[PDB]
Amino acid sequence: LAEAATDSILDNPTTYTTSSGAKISGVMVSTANVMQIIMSLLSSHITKE
Amino acid sequence: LDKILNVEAMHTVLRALKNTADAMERGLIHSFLQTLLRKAPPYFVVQTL
Amino acid sequence: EANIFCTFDHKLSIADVGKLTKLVAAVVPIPQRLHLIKHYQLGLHQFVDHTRGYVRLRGLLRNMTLTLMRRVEGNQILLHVPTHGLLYTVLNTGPVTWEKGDALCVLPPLFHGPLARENLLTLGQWELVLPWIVPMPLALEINQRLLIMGLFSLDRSYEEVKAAVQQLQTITFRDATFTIPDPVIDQHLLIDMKTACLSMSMVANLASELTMTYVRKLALEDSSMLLVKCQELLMRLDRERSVGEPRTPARPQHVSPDDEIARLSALFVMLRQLDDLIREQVVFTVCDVSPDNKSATCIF
Amino acid sequence: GTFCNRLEWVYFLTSGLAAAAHAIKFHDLNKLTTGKMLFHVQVP
Amino acid sequence: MENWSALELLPKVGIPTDFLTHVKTSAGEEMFEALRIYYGDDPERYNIHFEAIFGTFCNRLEWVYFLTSGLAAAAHAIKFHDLNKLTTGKMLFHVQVP
Repeated sequence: LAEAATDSILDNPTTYTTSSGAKISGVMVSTANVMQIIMSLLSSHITKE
Repeated sequence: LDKILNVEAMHTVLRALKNTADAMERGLIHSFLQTLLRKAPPYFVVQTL
Repeated sequence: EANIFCTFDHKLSIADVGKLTKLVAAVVPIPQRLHLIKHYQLGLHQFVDHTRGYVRLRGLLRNMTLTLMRRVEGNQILLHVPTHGLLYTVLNTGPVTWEKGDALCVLPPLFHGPLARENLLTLGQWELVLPWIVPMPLALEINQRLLIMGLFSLDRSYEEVKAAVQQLQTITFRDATFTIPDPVIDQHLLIDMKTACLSMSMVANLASELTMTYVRKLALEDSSMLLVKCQELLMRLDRERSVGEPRTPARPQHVSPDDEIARLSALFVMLRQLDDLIREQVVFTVCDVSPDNKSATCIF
Repeated sequence: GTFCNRLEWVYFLTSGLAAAAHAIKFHDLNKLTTGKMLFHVQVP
Repeated sequence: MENWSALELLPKVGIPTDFLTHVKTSAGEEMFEALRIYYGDDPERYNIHFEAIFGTFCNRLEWVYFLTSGLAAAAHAIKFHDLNKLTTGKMLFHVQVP
């Protein structure tokens, strides 16, 4: 689902970078129920930063 | 060209001698393997014995 | 569009590219007028068929497209179609002399008589056969001669037409003798004979009554050498028509200038309709001829 | 809108496909007909 | 066939070529054995072809010997120069039983 979307034309690389130099490709959103299910499910690939 | 023919004669004699020695070595290995295999019983014979 | 790239499935050795590099500015036929073409349909080798009809090869060749051979470089050919109007150069191998002033046509090649059968390209079974480039009077001569061969030879046994065509197939044109290989009759040749008979029937019909008797008048007036031959021909045709004496002509009654204008204009229309069987349109108009008669510069 | 300015470039030797190749630049292929390598071998 | 490109391209030797008749008169009446005449500027000299013999490759055979192979581990390779003068080599063993 994530790599299916094409890129934007303009992308400021200074903006929306995290700590430790990691750069954001996109943002996804669900409701709280699906979010809690994913948080309990894929917690090894989740990081609060 | 006479020197070329002389060095070609020397090199075909040398190459034939080297190929003959290599064939002698391979034939010694082959004859030893034949004489080895002509007295080896199969596995089930010695495993039974 | 213009520059047409061809290829080869087989490799060329140094001999093959050597005999290809003397074929620059030679005209080759292409049936397709496409860009990425292949060498088996190049030339006439896919279309050549002995005992099939020379007139079939003639019609398909005059229907085929033409292009010029330039700049091989190894497994590439670079055919370039000549644009209409601009001066180009040509290089013919057909053993026929040329002229700085005449025009050209393109014909399927005949055997000259030495019978070389090597046009300096062969790939396995596949060979290259080049269409002969022929000056205009020889072109219309061979066209009219195959037309007489097709028109005469119907409903005749083999011996009389053989005695006709042993002297009819030979043409001596500017110290060069040519013979037609495959004169075999065609349904297309039958429709040429159909147009021929309808046109000569129409010029028989609407011709004036004075022109039907004009050569009798000039016979009674003047005696010239070509007139003597014409009187020989016409009186032999008359005695094959009628053993009676052909009467002298008197004052013609129906004299009318608009009548002659109308009937002779329709007559000229019908002679155009008959001549366009044999009169082929030109393909090359000579600007210059090389002194060894190998190459030329022609404006088309 | 704006132009399709996000174009990028690729090279041959940056690609690993050149590991299957032995790239050689030689300015006379148009004057070259064939390229042959002939091998001699005696058998043991 | 004589490649006239090799004549049109190689540097030649300057010679005051003097013969009594005209050039074309000697040419068309065939005093010589092979001619090559073009009346224009023939571009057939300009294109050159190769064959590109890149490399000739002999074989290097692997020089496998007896003692280089591990199969000689089961062998006890002795050299004995008078081998053709023997008939057979017998071996005797004497065992009394435990």
